[PDB]
Amino acid sequence: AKQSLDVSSDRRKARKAYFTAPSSQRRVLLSAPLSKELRAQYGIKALPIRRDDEVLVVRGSKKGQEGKISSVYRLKFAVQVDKVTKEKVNGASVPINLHPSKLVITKLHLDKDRKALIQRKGGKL
Amino acid sequence: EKAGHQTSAESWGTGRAVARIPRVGGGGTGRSGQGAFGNMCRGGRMFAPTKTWRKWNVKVNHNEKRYATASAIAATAVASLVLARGHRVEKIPEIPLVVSTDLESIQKTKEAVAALKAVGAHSDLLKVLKSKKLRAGKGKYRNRRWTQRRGPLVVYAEDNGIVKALRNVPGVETANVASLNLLQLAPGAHLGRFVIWTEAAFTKLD
Amino acid sequence: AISKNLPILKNHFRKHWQERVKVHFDQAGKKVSRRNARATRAAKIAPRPLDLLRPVVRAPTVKYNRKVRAGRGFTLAEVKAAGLTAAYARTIGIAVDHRRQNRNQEIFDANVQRLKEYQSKIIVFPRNGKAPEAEQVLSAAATFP
Amino acid sequence: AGVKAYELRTKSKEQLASQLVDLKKELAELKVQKLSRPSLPKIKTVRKSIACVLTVINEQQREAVRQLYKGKKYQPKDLRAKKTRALRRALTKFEASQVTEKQRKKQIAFPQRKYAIKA
RNA sequence: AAACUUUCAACAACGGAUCUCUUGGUUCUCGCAUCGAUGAAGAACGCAGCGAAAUGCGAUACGUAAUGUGAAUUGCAGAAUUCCGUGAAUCAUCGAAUCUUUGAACGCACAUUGCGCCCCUUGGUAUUCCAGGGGGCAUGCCUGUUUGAGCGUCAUUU
RNA sequence: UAUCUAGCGAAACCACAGCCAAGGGAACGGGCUUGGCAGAAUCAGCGGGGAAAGAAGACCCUGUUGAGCUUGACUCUAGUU
RNA sequence: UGGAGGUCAGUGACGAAGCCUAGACCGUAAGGUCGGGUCGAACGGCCUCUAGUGCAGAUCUUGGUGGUAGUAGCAAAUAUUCAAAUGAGAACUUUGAAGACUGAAGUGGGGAAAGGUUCCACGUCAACAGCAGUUGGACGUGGGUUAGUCGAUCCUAAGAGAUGGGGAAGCUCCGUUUCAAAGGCCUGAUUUUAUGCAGGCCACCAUCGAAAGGGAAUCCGGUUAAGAUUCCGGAACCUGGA
RNA sequence: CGAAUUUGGGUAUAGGGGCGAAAGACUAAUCGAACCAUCUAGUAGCUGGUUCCUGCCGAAGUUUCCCUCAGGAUAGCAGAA
RNA sequence: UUGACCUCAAAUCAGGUAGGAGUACCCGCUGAACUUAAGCAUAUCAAUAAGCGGAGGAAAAGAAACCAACCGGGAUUGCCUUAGUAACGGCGAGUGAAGCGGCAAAAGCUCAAAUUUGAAAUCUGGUACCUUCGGUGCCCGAGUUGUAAUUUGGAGAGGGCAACUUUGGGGCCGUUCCUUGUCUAUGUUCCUUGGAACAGGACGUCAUAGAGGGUGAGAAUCCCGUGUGGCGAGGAGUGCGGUUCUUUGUAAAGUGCCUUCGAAGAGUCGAGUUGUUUGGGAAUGCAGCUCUAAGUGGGUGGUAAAUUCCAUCUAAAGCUAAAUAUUGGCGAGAGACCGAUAGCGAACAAGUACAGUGAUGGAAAGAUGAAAAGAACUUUGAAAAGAGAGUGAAAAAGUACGUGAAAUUGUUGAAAGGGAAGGGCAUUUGAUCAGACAUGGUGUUUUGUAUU
Repeated sequence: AKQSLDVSSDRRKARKAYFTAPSSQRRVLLSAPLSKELRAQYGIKALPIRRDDEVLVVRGSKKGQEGKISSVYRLKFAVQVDKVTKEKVNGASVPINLHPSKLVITKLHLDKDRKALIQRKGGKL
Repeated sequence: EKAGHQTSAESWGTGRAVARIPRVGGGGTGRSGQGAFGNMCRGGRMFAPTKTWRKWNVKVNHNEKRYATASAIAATAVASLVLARGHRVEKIPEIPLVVSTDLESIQKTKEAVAALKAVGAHSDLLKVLKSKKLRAGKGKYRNRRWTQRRGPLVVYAEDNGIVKALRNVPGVETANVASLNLLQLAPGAHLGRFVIWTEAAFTKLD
Repeated sequence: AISKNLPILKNHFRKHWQERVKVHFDQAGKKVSRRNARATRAAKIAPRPLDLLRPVVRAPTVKYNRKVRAGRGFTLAEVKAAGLTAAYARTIGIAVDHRRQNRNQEIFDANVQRLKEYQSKIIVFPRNGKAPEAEQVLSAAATFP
Repeated sequence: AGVKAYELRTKSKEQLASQLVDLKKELAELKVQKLSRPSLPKIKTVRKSIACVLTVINEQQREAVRQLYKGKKYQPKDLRAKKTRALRRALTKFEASQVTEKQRKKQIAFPQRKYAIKA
């Protein structure tokens, strides 16, 4: 159980914070976990998702489906990945939103900020 | 205190073929000419509004409290009442169950669960774990979402990590012999709590 | 309005008492805050004992003539008999009462002995010394019951 | 893209004025284009650039007058602290700490002693 | 045994009850002290590539500056070589600015977007007239500066 | 105009409803008792009845409910002397 | 019945709550349990605790819905008709042809207050125009109001109202010239000065108050989807300055 | 129907006050004291309503006093322990 | 002729300050009535509502002209108690404190009245610098009708002797905490249902972490977080051991005997009336008017007045944290609270739409689905729409969307019908339905005799 007096166990307060979190807090919320090989390589379990990473959907109707994120809809609290779409019967492709907690990352789009983030978290590269 | 009274309603009286209840007036709203100031009216105050100076805490005689605590302790000793309360004590070699300074000075929750398995409260752990269920009311959004049974109460004399280990252990509560609350010595006013004592706890009970 | 055999009651509730109701829901919170403030003051005056030394004083009236309790401060005559000054005693934490008078030899002797015991029981650290921490006690009243 | 404040600070005052006038000219031309065209955000970009240039000019002028008034009391009211009306009316630290000679001598002679009770 | 009331192993209507839910209220407790002539609170106009409302902001107008994070915003477009970076963001923080007309509201007035005076600069072959840009001009009190008035009153003669 | 059509389309009122005679009954029944009788669905009028509708009778009485006004009622008061 | 402490390691997405059901069982009853449909996420029995806990009425509150009832009625202002066009559709729109009326204290042409875009064009009929609508003061998108001469602005009337000053505990009241020390323009000395200057006079003794009172000055012709004494062309005038 | 006329605009008079060629008239459909908010959920011996079942027991409209007579206290009748 | 002083002016003179907002609390002024008294006028409501002026984070009060009558206590404030008491009250209705006692918090003090008189030693302002919440120098000015030091009754001052004791500064290393930032555990392994596993079933792992929330259903282990711990920045700032550095040297304070003194607040105390107020009653406080003091005097000592004592303080001047307050502002944690006619009026473009000239009044209004995947396409129709399709787990989720009650309607259909219908007892007829004969029975001709 919680021990600090600065953390609330209120369902309404938690839902308010979740639904009204800003863009950066939302990025932290849509943090996603890495794959087994990625974790063995680096030493990190989860990371905030990025646009150009590679993700393997491992839960839902599209379980075991590989792709690369097309956008990070923080407003919609999800990520949109290419090759994972729906075919509108007029013959159109509409992106399908998938939760980063339900996906897994199989490749990291590494810039120097991400490398520093891995170093801070305790990775080894 | 001002709910239902934030209106300037005034009764129309008789001669207008309506009940004499006060009516918010004015015009052009739909609220105009509408009943107010009454428990029977929509938007009015309730009958006998709830007040903060109601009695919430009730005084109790100290001797009555101590009598109840002693009766709860003796009911814990009584083996049939523990089964009646449903504390999975069909495997305990005998009640009361006494453990020693190893459990008193235990430090990790893994070895806490191991000691509980050795003594026989692991069945109570499973009872609580499989009894955790959703509530059947408005407490779910009033911060009482889940309900579960009560596990064993480990009572000690000195704190050396036992409290933390059995604190993360589900269901199990911990107590000092000095306090020995009736609130868990007889949860739900039902006697026969499953209590795990230590040797120092027994001597301190003496 | 009046009825069968009952005591005549005088309930003074013909004003807006409902506006003037104070319910002490904050009993536990006030106790916690008082303990926290005591701890904070003790930390702020870490070597000092959180309390001034009060004298032994006889209760005024004939109902409490038998009992003795704590006064406000030591008389100037008591301070002189102890052998120091009022300002010095105030600095070292002896409560000093200017308006009290000493007309009882028993109370005079008891308060002088209290002052002597306090002086032997305290250690005034020098201004520019080594600062020999002395394991503060938290109640002069408890130290000199 | 939009001009950046660091190179705006590097450039001089005549360059800043010329850049501002060219930005206004480009704003006018782009606004005629907006009148003639459905939608375009280059107008917002140009407005942002104009705001950047104007704030750089303002900050450099305020720094110049601040260095002019440096070291002397009676600074312009736009340069002194904006903390709070009550705080500004309130006594300064020196004024609050000021004590009389009598109280100073009393405090010097009889400070609060650091006594303790052990034995 | 036609048309015209009652009840459905029955549907379809009208209507929005019940059930389930809740970024909302209501009470309790704890911590803190912070509005304004350095122009507040409140108004009125306006500001977005597509906004009417709401949010935010003030002609630097859904924002500028600085710092932190790090790659978005997204309803549709738009500059993705800014994406290994002095750097996206309807992000967070927030210390520099901007802050239209008002408003205690302050040049005089105000059912006027009315009417003045002073200083500087520029133009009209101009100290006076007109126009443009910039800076000002309220009252009641306190300390000080200067200029004064009073046979109120001292030093008491060309 | 009413009337019949096409289109449009309310409201008052409504315990349930709607045939009488007598009886008794809160002493003037649509219902109760006794008898007369009694056959779908209806249209235009009509003003006997529904003690028809409109309004918690305004006449009268009660209330230890008012208010307007008056005075030689009780108690005060501005002003004035 | 809504919540709370225990227990049933109770029921449940293989279907909880809820709702419907001249289907069943149990209890004298309050009601409980089950069968069948709909439904998709929570809920119940037992021992206790607790209360904003049970509706047929209160000319009860809010909301919804009936009979009346396709009924009363859509009857003042003399009045409409023929053809064509457009349109899915015309008693209602447009055009033409008739017949009429207002009959110059108009059903005409402008204005004040008020309204605020209702003006105009192009699309356009879901709602409104108590019938209809292809039309509209409706809906959607845009366009439109141009002044030295017309008004405001200036003056003061009835009156309002700061200042000096006096009341009032005070919000504020009186008072408008009264018991106030109430004050701005000319040839101007002509060159570092300066409405400080060798100079001069007074006496309304704030301000607001009229788009009908007073008042400086513009007319004609043409022009637009809409503006014109405002635009254009011509011909003038007044004020201020030089 | 040439005037004690009719009328627009601007003004002044504000609630126990105004205004009234006088009707208790008018004072924003409100006038024998406007309207708005609050005190205020004003008071009411007086009307109206007062929500589940079953079981057992089960009345009074009478005494005395009361500005008491539509109400109370009191005794009586009734229940429970 | 020229300088002053006093008083009063004027400046768009130099520099400042006040207004207004805000009411939850605080300090006052003003101030009702409804109501109760079963009527009503004193009374009560109430020293309240409304109105007015003024602050702060608290305000106010506050270190006795106190309480007491005791073996005395010892600033103020608050709580428990005193106590529904003493007392006030058409002595009716009603109202109604204070001392003591226990506790929380504790903080003490400083001006006037003193000749510095061997030196106005004091202070604002303008200049010039500096280490700028200020310091130093110089010069105007204020001020002798009094600015410093010295004293505040608890005392204290001036003199004659007495063994003594205590230092001064502006920046850091860690210090309640403020703004905060970052890192640190463990499955998404396998089968079933499902659209989706977050459900069920096996195997696990972590746990000072099984609080909470989100993810396509009830998730410790999927994510954020939670627990314990590290670390990094920007501060108000004494919680002091050491700090880069000259010696403040007769220099301030305390103290022991004596001697002389010992200034102490005036239209104020007090008194008489009037009004209000109080429990204060021959008058508790406040205020108006009249009179008007004194120096061991003056005030109080709850019965008015002499007279004699005693006790206790020292007014008419002033400052001060804490304990206390808290329907306002900012931040945070919760509940046996309410759950869209409830809860604030407002869960939503709510003080919004709308009404009134105005003061002011003031609503209604939440839910598709996991995801719009929001119905491509064909056909009828002028069109709206329909039919067929299609998406979806579901279209019995299609803007009028979670479920979709009742009133009130149209239609599968069933029965009834001479100026009502409905109901009870009892059968009949039609429709429909539960209960009950494999039940714990024969020992062997039927069998599907460890199943009987």
